[PDB]
Amino acid sequence: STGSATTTPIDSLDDAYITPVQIGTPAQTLNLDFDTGSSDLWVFSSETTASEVDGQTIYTPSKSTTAKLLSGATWSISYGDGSSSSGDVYTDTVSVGGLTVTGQAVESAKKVSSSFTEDSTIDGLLGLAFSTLNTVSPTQQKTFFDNAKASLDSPVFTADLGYHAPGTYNFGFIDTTAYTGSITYTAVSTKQGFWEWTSTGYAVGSGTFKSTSIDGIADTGTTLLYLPATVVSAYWAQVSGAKSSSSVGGYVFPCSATLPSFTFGVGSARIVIPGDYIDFGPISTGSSSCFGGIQSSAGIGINIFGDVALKAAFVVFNGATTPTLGFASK
Repeated sequence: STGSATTTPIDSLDDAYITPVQIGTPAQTLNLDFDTGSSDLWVFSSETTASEVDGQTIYTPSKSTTAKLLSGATWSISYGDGSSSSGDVYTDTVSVGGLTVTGQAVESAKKVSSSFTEDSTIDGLLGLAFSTLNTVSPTQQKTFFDNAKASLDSPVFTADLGYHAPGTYNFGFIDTTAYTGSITYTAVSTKQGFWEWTSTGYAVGSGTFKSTSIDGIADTGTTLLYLPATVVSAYWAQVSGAKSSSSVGGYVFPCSATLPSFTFGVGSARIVIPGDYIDFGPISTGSSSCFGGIQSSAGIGINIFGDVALKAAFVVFNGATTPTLGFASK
């Protein structure tokens, strides 16, 4: 089997991407944030504290003839950015782009943190990291991909995120028309539960490539590119007037600037992030200070190849017995 679904930016900055997901019988379609940095499929629901729901579409398990309470199971997740959610668990039928999993754990939120409430466009998350990170207790549950894997034509999914435009998540096949050149594959460590890999270096603009190992995670659920302070300083030094602002929480730059590209290495291959992908717009409405899309990972504890990086590539998440990641230009 295969599946193919369009993923759409939630706003004009590509702060996140939402993908429609069918849950239950009859289908209830929710727009979920596909997150290769976590492993829980959770949704706003009829059980979510009413004051914490503000415009989201909810899953109502009582209206699904295929929903079953997973007795005794609870979940609670805290993301690295400080957001969180928790609740109980149903199993139900879940379909993405025509690919159906029966008995998928659907984690129903009883509580969500303010950042989720305040984003009316995201109805929940669909985790695509390794199932070892799933938070369901006392019986850990599998991700949608893990459940689908054996049925797929090939045990892969691909992320093709758009810049200020829709893109595609495919399951079970590689669309050879969706990228240019070849896909370069690189090793993955699953030791921390992530799609963790080592970039071979970077360049800023038309500058020389610096060969250096940068361990990080391919994370569709993180907006920005978080890299070591040395790398990030080298990038922003090429933008007149750019500075790190402790009050704002990162590098800012004059909105009048033209940003240089940023290149990262995948083996001997190179992925170029155009400068415009690194612009996250005014820090507050009407400001002429703009927020940078490349930020320091210092104090995160890990480097994160978030959407800023991934949207410059066609990315293969290869879930074969020994997982790997593939990157192609597009």
